[PDB]
Amino acid sequence: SKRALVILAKGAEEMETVIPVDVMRRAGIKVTVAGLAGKDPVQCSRDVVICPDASLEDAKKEGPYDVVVLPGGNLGAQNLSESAAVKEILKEQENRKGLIAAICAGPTALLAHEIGFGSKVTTHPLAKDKMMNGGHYTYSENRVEKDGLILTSRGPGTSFEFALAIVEALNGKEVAAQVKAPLVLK
Repeated sequence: SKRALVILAKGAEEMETVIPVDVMRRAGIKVTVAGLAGKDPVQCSRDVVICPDASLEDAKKEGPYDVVVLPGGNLGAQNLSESAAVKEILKEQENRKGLIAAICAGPTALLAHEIGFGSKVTTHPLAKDKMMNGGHYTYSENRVEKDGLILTSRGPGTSFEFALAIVEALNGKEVAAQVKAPLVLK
């Protein structure tokens, strides 16, 4: 089975966390929800409290992962951006030619850690100016943007598309179609 690391920080957007975790698990991906600050429950941007599967410290020991997923959330992405541990995980994933996926404000952590410079990326419209500071990427308005091993998306309302793009990248178009079928997507 393919494996996914979802890094969960205080202030993460809980929809952008839960939709990818759930959709990936429907696809048969083994997902580890890893708490940035350890194993304790994480208060998300609208106060939903999610209990991680493991601390990031422990989850990094059980890698590598076929995808590292970064949810958004204003404070969540800021916490991801400030973490030396996240920087190392993202640098290693980039070096082993592994997929990195980030949604909404999540891609601004790629900028903070100098990941994937020169990629075509999207973000939430409100995060565009922060992501484009320094001209280190090319911007896209697409709801999901995949440029090689850098996969980005825009908002809670693109989370299903984002998650199914991860599933397609890891498990193929047929598995993604299977998972999509009962979701009643528009």
